[PDB]
Amino acid sequence: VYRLAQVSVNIIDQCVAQGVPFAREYGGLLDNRSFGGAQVARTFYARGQTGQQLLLGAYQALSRQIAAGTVKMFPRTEMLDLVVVDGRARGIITRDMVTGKITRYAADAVVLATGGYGNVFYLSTNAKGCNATAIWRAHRRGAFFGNPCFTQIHPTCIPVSGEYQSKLTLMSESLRNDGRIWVPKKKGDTRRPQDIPESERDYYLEERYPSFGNLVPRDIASRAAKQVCDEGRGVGPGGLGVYLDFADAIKRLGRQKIAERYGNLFDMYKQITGEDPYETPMRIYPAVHYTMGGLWVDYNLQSTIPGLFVIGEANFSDHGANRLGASALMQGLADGYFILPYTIANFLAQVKPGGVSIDRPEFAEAEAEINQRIQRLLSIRGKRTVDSFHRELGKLMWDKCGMARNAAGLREALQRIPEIRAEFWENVNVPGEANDLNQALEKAGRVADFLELAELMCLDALHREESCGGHFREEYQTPDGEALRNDEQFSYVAAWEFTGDLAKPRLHKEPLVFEYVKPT
Amino acid sequence: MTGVLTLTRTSVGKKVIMALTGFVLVGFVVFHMYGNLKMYQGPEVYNAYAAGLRELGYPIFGHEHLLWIARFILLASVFLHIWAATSLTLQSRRSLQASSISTVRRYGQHKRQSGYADYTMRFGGVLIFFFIIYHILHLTFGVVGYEPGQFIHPHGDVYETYNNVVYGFQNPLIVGFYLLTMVFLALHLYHGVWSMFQTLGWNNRTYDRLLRGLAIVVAAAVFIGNISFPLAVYFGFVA
Amino acid sequence: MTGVLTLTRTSVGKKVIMALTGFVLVGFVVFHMYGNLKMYQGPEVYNAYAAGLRELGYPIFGHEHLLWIARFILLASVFLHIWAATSLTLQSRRSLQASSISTVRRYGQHKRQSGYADYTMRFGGVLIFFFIIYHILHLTFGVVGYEPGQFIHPHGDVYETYNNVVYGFQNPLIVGFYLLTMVFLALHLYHGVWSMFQTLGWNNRTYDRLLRGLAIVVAAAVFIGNISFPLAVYFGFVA
Amino acid sequence: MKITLKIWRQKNRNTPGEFKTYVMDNVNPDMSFLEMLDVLNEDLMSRGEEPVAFDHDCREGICGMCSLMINGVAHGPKNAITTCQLHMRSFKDGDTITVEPWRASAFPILKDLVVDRSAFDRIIQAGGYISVSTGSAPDANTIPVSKVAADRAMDAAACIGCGACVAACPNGSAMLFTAAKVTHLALLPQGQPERYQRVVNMVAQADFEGFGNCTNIGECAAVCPKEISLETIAQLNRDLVMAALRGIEPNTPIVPA
Amino acid sequence: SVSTGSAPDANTIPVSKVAADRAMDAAACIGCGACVAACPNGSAMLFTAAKVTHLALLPQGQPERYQRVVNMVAQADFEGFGNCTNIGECAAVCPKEISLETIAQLNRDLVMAALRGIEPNTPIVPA
Ligand SMILES: CCCCCCCCCCCCCCCCCC(=O)O[C@@H](COC(=O)CCCCCCCCCCCCCCC)COP(=O)(O)OCCN
Ligand SMILES: CCCCCCCCCCCCCCCCCC(=O)O[C@@H](COC(=O)CCCCCCCCCCCCCCC)COP(=O)(O)OCCN
Ligand code: HEM
Ligand code: HEM
Ligand code: HEM
Ligand SMILES: CCCCCCCCCCCCO[C@@H]1O[C@H](CO)[C@@H](O[C@H]2O[C@H](CO)[C@@H](O)[C@H](O)[C@H]2O)[C@H](O)[C@H]1O
Ligand code: SF4
Ligand code: SF4
Ligand code: F3S
Ligand code: F3S
Ligand code: FES
Repeated sequence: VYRLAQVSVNIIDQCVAQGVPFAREYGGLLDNRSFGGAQVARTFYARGQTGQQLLLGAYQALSRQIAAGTVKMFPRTEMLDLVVVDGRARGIITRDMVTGKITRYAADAVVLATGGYGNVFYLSTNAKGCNATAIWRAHRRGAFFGNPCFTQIHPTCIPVSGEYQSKLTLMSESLRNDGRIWVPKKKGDTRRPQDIPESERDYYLEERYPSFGNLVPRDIASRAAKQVCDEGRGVGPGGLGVYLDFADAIKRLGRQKIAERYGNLFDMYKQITGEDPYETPMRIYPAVHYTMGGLWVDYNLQSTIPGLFVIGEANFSDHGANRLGASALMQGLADGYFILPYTIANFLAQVKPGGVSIDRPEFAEAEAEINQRIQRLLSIRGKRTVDSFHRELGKLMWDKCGMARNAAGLREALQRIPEIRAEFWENVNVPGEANDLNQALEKAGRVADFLELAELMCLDALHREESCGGHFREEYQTPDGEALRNDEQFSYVAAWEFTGDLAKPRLHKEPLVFEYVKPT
Repeated sequence: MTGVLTLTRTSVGKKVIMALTGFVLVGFVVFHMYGNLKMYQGPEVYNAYAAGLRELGYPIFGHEHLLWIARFILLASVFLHIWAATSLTLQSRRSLQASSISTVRRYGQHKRQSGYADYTMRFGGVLIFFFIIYHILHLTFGVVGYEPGQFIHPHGDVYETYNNVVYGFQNPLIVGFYLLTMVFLALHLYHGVWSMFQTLGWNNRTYDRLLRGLAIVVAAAVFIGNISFPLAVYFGFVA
Repeated sequence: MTGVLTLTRTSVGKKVIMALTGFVLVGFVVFHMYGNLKMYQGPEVYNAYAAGLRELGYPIFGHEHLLWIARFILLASVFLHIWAATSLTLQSRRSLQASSISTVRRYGQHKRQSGYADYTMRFGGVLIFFFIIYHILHLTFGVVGYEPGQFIHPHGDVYETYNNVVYGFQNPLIVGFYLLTMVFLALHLYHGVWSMFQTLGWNNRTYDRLLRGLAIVVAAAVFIGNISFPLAVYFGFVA
Repeated sequence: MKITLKIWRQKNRNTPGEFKTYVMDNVNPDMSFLEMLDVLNEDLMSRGEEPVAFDHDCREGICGMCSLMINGVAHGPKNAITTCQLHMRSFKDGDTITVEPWRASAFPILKDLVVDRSAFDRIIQAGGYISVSTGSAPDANTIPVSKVAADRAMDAAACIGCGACVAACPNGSAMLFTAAKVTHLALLPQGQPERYQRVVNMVAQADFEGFGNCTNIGECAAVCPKEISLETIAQLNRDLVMAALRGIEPNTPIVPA
Repeated sequence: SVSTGSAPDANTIPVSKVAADRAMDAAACIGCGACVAACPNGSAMLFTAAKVTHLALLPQGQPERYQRVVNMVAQADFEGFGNCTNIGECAAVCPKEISLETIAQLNRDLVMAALRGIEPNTPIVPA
């Protein structure tokens, strides 16, 4: 954490030098803004697409290196396995997503920067293609999963219009600083939300939770929202949603200033939903946003497997049990720019370059495993689609291993996950051929990895008999609803080892000592 | 390292070359319409203008010297213009050969929103090339479109340009060809007067409407004059 | 967001507009004095100059075309000049009205040390406006200051400008009006020829003296010529 | 809603494609266009047919994966949005929607609606960057960038690389994309040292990749999801004229790997 | 428009000695208002020109100079000052000998801003 905070300044210097169009003041110097709940203005931003400009700067540097010949880019190519030779991660097995070709690449070092696994819950704010295939293959090859149950959610997300949708668009969570969360008191209300009188509006998070008034933490508010939607309200197209109303704010504050604060958000919401939030209440619903978990890495960003380095959201690293705002971009840029170039050099200087080619038996075994898996997936020809299984898995994980977790629910999920996995491997329909642009095959492989990863997620959530950050257990909570840590018995990082049995991974505790920031 | 000739290396440079040559050709077209506006003044005024074009700056310049300089500049401008237009047309054609439902269709549906300034520019440019060839052969040399004994060549310092104009637009086929070429030249100007400012980068949000209006004015004036000439000659207003 | 037309929004932009229009008007005044200097050559040369003003580049440009372009440019320049001058005069009057001992006095003992340019410029500008009106009515149109049977209007291409000038400066009231206007126009040039460079920012310590000397030279030449014309006509040197 | 879809179906680059007709009995107006394509894909899989392949990652109009020519307009009838941001409420019951990929020589078609857009990557590789290495950057506040210049550079930099400008351009030109990147880098002081080279190189790359020329038609700005103006193209034109005045010669083009 | 804490190192941007001397000549304006008083039009052109020239001659005032001059000039129009007839009495009575070259610099800046289409902002209303 100190290394990340120390190199953030170099991150900003590098981003400015690369031409990232950060916001500027009228005097020519950089402009800072404050996040939600932050007491300092330490955030540098583009207008509303800071991540886009940061990734564009990184992509321009990558394009410069590709033109220089130092970097070989392989877009539309998905790594399907990790080749570990003589105990070191000595290559990968990939599939071309256009021609279907299985290729073997050998290297002296392997870096996994494949992002988080927030799509194990089917409904999430992540991109459609986000998966955990690379990190799960590495975990099966010897890498340890550090706290796989650590998942962050976003409180304000545009809900889904039906079972077809799998992506919840992320709206800014400052929208709760100027809106009121409610649902109609009657379970079935055909009236327009603006026509519903104030006395007939169940203004929960205000009737309940009088403390933290109008600034309830995202976890408590979102757990209340999910409980309300699970009780059955029918407010959304499928009943999954809550009215974040802006009517009283528009009456109180100037509509011009409310526009100046939330114009882009209201325009995007009106585009997605077709409803103007200036007249009708907006609808929001929680969705899983981030995964602070991932492969355990040491101070050198190296996993349990020598030569395998995990950076970004794919490792556990610096976020603990809850990722602060603007820290995932900071962590990714720090790992890429100012940490991994040192630690990978440290690893490589102690080993001999070359010596491993793609004709080794390990590459052949990994390629045969990948080909057999692909052929089996294509040959099942079941009656169910891949997205059906992914939806079932995500619904079970969101109900049982979501924002509210308990021992009975986690045990039920641990019973159900193998059943869903068996039903997938016996009754899934993956049409098309392997040597073709088969998107259903990509989805099938990703869901096949997700079905195994979710069991480990539930096992880790069951093991951690405490509440910390995003991980919440109902048995361990303060009367106010906050997380209740057990620092005496659970002050460690849980790294899980693949033992060949999916239901019995081996737990390795990495003790946590705090010499500077004392736990409280 | 070759200097401004690097413009020939890029398609944007060819477009800049076309912008400059189109500046020259638009100036010539406007001045030509202004000069031909003297047919309504009378045969004496028109022939005086024709003679004074060759006797331009005579006390200091020799006969036809400035006119030959202008002709060479016009020929260079039009040759560079046609060369760059052909190169860019072939490049944009090659840019659509691979992905196209047919050799005459790009998409099964392509609703256009910003106009049709690629059909008009190219087709009208081919038409203007053919018309320039025919017009030089018609009014400058009188070797086409003329009955025998109707066309009088410049004899020393006397000019019968008015007689050539009057006896030129008698066959309605010539009048129709001139009118069609004037329609496509009006489209050419209406697009290119603004497009040549945009091609050199002399455009922004504030002056975009001003340049559009200037292009409209130039195209309308040139079209009106250049369709008034042959219609008036054929209908008997100029005789 | 309007472009150059944002000059009308500020008083400094209005003074920039006046600087440009005064550049145009100073050029016209110098050229007009130079043209009117030909009356000492004789009636033939003066009438030839008057006729050639209309035939400016006749073999290419139609009769009075360049003259009408110049007239339109002059009218636009003088209208913008008078509009900006009125706006800024009213602005300064408002700036002085609130804190003032009287409506005719600002201070008890205000001592000018950098000249009286405002008084001379504004009063001379009003006088020059009235004189331009009376001049166009006097020598261009002959509808004022002429006994019946002394003004010959330009008929065809023969001009009697010399006769009009000779019969124009016969009444001593007209001669005195012209002389007074020439004095105030001399003051106007003496200030404004430097003031337009200073208003556009084309001035510093090195060139301040040079621009002041240029303004002095321009004002002196224009004054000398424009008072030589009516005095010579009235006293009999031009007849 | 009942919706008829004439979707381009192409097996691969070599195989010629054709329009296939698919009738959707029930379409939610709130359902997105890509969500309707997904529902059609599930129906095809249930019926045993081959699902329609299309590019999509973010479904937010930011990444630029989605690339569909819907009813003749890139990214659908509504402007300033993407295919993922287009929802079926923009259409009417009984409508016929023609779904197409990008048609450009430099943008090969790989599947039904998927298109190979690596020519944009090679245009970026040909100088669409600032040649600053890691660790050499000075302090972030050393060079002052005016707020107006930063705003214009962010207007140009907000380009998702979708390629709809090439698709709607009658010449199949990458003028808007190249102009956006050139304007973004040229408007900042960090992009000055190599700007007049960069534009030339980038323009040359667009010529080498197989894009057309700019007739200044303006359909690119009409269909641009991020409302990138033609002022970017004017800025590129000014930069290229100035570089030609400096005798700037394009480098060797970026050859595909 | 620079805030506290965001300033870079003092020696980062080199300002030439002649530019610093001219900017100190313009910046040495005590705001007495004698320029308005001696100006026959009651104009604040010397004061506004001195501030505009001071900020325009330094690299730190470059990002917002062409706006600033317009705004400042507009404010002088809104506050009720006259126009500059280039009389020069203000420089004659100026305690700090602010030259008329400051007014020429302001005129150049305003012309260049008009060429850029710079629109004056809403005027500063008295509290
Ligand atoms: C900076 C370069 C300067 C120019 C250098 C090259 C040009 C000059 C040298 C080459 C030409 C030399 C020719 C010299 C004599 C020409 C004059 C002449 O012979 O006069 C006759 C007229 O001759 C011509 O008409 C000659 C051809 C002139 C017209 C050429 C048209 C050029 C069009 C250019 C623009 C093309 C389109 C582009 C713009 C839209 C008079 O009539 P006649 O005696 O022939 O009558 C015959 C009676 N039976
Ligand atoms: C770029 C724009 C081009 C100009 C376009 C508008 C101008 C043309 C259209 C409007 C004017 C109408 C033109 C028609 C021809 C008029 C001239 C004509 O026919 O000539 C007569 C000449 O008459 C005139 O006086 C012509 C008008 C010129 C006087 C106006 C002077 C204007 C001064 C402008 C500057 C103002 C002061 C500012 C600068 C200090 C002949 O006199 P007459 O023998 O028929 O006399 C009557 C019968 N005895
Ligand atoms: C004297 C007559 C002509 C004039 C005044 C003229 C004027 C113009 C102008 C001003 C442009 C815009 C250039 C730019 O945007 O940078 C243009 C474009 C064009 N002209 Fe011409 N032109 C003339 C004759 C021709 C001829 C003879 C041809 C070829 C046979 C032609 C073909 C074109 C083409 C193809 C374009 C645009 C091509 C593209 O942008 O891809 N024109 N013309
Ligand atoms: C013969 C035509 C005229 C010429 C050559 C002329 C010339 C000039 C010039 C060069 C300036 C300096 C502008 C500047 O400092 O930027 C000026 C200022 C002025 N002119 Fe004119 N002018 C003419 C007609 C008029 C008329 C008709 C009026 C009155 C309606 C007038 C009123 C003024 C005023 C009031 C100023 C100064 C206002 C100020 O500096 O704040 N002028 N003149
Ligand atoms: C005593 C000196 C002057 C003499 C002898 C003189 C003479 C003449 C004559 C004879 C004309 C008629 C020619 C014509 O209208 O085309 C004329 C017109 C004119 N004069 Fe003057 N003038 C003098 C001073 C001025 C001054 C100081 C101005 C500027 C304020 C001026 C502006 C004009 C204008 C605008 C016309 C009309 C031009 C036109 O109609 O084309 N004159 N002058
Ligand atoms: C009446 C005379 C005019 C008509 C006769 C002339 C017509 C000849 C032009 C037909 C096309 C050939 O034109 C030729 O186009 C090619 C590629 O398109 C250009 O080729 C060059 O520029 C293009 C980009 O524009 C790049 O591929 C590369 O930099 C280089 O090959 C040549 O510079 C041009 O000479
Ligand atoms: S310029 Fe616009 S249309 Fe072209 S790729 Fe970029 S965002 Fe897409
Ligand atoms: S007189 Fe001089 S010091 Fe006083 S306010 Fe005016 S410019 Fe400043
Ligand atoms: S539509 Fe085409 S002509 Fe240029 S401005 Fe866009 S690439
Ligand atoms: S003295 Fe007055 S007229 Fe202008 S130059 Fe100074 S404010
Ligand atoms: S899917 Fe990313 S822009 Fe549409």
